[PDB]
Amino acid sequence: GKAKKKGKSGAARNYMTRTQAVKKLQLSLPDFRKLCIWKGIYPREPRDRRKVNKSATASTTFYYTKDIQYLLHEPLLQKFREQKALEKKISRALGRGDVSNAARLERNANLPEKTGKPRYTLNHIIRERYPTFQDALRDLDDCLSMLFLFANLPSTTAVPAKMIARCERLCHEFQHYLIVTHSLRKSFLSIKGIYYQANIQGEDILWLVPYKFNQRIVGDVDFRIMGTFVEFYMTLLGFVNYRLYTSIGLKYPP
Amino acid sequence: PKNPLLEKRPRNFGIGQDIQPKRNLSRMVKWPEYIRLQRQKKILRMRLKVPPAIAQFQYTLDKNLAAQAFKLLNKYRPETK
Amino acid sequence: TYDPWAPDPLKKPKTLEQKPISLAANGKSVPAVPKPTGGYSYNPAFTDYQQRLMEESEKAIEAERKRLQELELERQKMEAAARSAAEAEAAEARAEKP
Amino acid sequence: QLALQKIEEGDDTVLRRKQLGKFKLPEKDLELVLPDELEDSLRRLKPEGNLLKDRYRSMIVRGKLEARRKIPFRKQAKTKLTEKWTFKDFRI
Amino acid sequence: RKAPAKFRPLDYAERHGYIRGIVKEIIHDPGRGAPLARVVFRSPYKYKQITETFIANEGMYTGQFIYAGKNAALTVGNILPLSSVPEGTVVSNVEEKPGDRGALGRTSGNYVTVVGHNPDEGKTRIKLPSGAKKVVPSSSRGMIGIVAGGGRTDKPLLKASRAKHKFAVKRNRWPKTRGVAMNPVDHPHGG
Amino acid sequence: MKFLKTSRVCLVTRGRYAGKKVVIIQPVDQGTKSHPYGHALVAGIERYPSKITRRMSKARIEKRSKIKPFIKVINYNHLMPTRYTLELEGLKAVINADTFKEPSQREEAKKTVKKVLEDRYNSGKNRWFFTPLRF
Amino acid sequence: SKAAKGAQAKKAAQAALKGVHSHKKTKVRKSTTFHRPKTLV
Repeated sequence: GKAKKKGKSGAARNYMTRTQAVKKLQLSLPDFRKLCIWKGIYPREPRDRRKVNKSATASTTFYYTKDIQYLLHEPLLQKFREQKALEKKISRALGRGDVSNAARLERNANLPEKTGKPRYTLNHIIRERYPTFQDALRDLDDCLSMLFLFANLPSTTAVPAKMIARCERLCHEFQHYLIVTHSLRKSFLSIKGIYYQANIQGEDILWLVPYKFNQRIVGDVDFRIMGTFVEFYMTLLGFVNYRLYTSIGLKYPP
Repeated sequence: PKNPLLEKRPRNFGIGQDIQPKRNLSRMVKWPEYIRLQRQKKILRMRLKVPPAIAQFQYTLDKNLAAQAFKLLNKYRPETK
Repeated sequence: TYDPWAPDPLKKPKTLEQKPISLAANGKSVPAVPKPTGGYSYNPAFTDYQQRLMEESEKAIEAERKRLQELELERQKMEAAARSAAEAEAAEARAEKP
Repeated sequence: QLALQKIEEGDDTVLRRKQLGKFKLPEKDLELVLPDELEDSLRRLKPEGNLLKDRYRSMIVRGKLEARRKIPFRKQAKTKLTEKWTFKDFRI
Repeated sequence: RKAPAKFRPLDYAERHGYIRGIVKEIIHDPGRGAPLARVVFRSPYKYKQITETFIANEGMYTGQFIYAGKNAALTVGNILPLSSVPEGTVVSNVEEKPGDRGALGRTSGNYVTVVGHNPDEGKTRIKLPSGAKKVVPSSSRGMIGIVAGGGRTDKPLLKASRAKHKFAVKRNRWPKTRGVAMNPVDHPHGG
Repeated sequence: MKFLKTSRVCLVTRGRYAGKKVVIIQPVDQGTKSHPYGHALVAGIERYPSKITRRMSKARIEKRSKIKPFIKVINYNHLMPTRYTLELEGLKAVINADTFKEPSQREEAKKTVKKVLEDRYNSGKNRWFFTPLRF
Repeated sequence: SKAAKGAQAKKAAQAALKGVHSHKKTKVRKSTTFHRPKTLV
């Protein structure tokens, strides 16, 4: 029938750049990166990037159009907008001099510096990302390495001190479960740290713990997106610890 | 030592020589009608002769006396909900 | 409490089910925490430590050889450029029925 | 012959030539105790490497995020300073 | 007809210096007895070129550089403000007011003579093709020379077909029936 | 006086290399059997080096400083001589009449011309020869 | 100079009676065209 036009099908429909994804989701760049990390939206590579965008370079990041469509329905977008509006209300109250109203509105913010928990709740995201507890046990390697690393770090704006204490609390609860179930199998002392290998429900779990010294935070890493990873992993480890304690018939939290 | 391959290419912005640079044209921006209306309203109120009953309101308290008045009145704010 | 594992797109896309890109040369998925070898111990076996030392020694040797080679190439390039510049200065000098 | 030439876990140390992000990931720092620095006790151990950098490199290599560089200074908005009308019209 | 025969808008370059344009085409305009000139100028603010349409003066040719502005030379085809020209020169497409891109002396063979200057209030006295005397602002622009195509009306039309072909593109009424040839219901001269 | 001599810089006006700048290696005023007219054997630049800014890296600078040369037999009527000169003894007798009869000799001559021209460009001298003509 | 002394006195009086926030930022606009801002949809 009617002749098709060039660039209206194929890789152009299949991919979009990070700029187009941000403009489509109507988010800021930190919120977009945070949501992509939390929901597991991974960078992709077209066969020819010119067929997607003529101004693309080697540093251009591409994502799936269907992945951005899935991100359009995430309930955390309205949480982000509600928190922005609440911060505007707090600023208005402080500017007018209503300190009691400002404190009452700040109580609704659920700040990590006050609660020790992430600012946004990722309970539905945990179930979306891990369909099975076996998948959770398989990702516990990365989760445990990240949390045992961050349990010994100084307080920052991205990861506050109460959040670090919560990380240490979750790590200690997991260690207590391993002690009471005798699930620990192997240990190793490398030049980098202490490796532990346990066996929880038939899954071999290996993770690395730093030696208790002063850990150096260098500028070659992205510490804020690392903190987003830490928030996701503590949300995972809380549910994992609850399921393990309930399975062995113990009261959680201890 | 600097690279000998580097060169200077000055642009002469005289009449009929080069393309003019992007300058601050904010004095000549075609503003929206509401911005133009409020600015012209302020300008017209300056240009016309104001009767004393309205012109007396342009004489206000200074910063120090306004701050002292607000410092006294902030202890007597009305009851909150 | 809350226990997991016990129009909105309630299903996830196959694009989301696709596996992420691996930067490994062979293309397989890198483990999150790879299993350490005996040569990474703080008090390692003599054979493992010697093997690691020889590998790093030959890597350092070839890296230093490559660095010296490229430094010599840069030196030859700038010497040729200086010789051509002296050539140009000298040239300007004696220029001035079927 | 064309048939024969058509017929003929991941490793962190060796990576593909193409980059994922603004730059290709550099080679890892040397994690090895030199023979002049060996110690006979766990107390005098010298821990090597950076575990935060290791986790960040693991994220980039496994492809959860791309490699980007830090921006220490962002461009400011191009603005012009002008005096307020009340401060212009102040007279004493 | 594609574009109206107008000058460039009065801008900084014409007000303070000059700008050079190149004559690409000299074309016939239907309905007009005078040829038009396509002249391409440079945009001082962007990369793209700007094409204008002037009334061609006699002697202009393709590939010629013309100059428009205050400091432009006194040469046929150059567009100058009337304050920059001496007395006795003839100009074309004279602006009634500075910035209307030309209003006076536009038909073929016609021109406007600069009678005199009054620099005290910046006025210029000019003589129109009808013999009228006018006073214009001295910053009004005019193209030096005489409009090309003069002597067009010296040739008899000689044929109703040639009159018809002339007036069909000019949309003027043709043929013209007389009022005395009409009925009294149609014309006051009817009967 | 004659100006179509050795080390004369000319502009090519016809052919695939039209608009390029060449240096005369050998003027043949009397002509040959293959070319019964006044002609010249020239070496020139097909791809000029790209511009270098102060914030480029060294690898990008050495990538953009490359020069693609060519060698040519060209008629005098297809050359526009310039007042500039480019004297190089590295290009002295780099090509002869028999050079163009074998493809390998043309490649070797082009390699020699590339090396000499890249050295002269890296010297920073004769900037007009390595600047492309805009038309 | 006397003008400099007078200007210093006027600046001090202005700071005493009005404050120190005497200046404001205005945007630099390279174009004379104003566009409607892009808001959340």
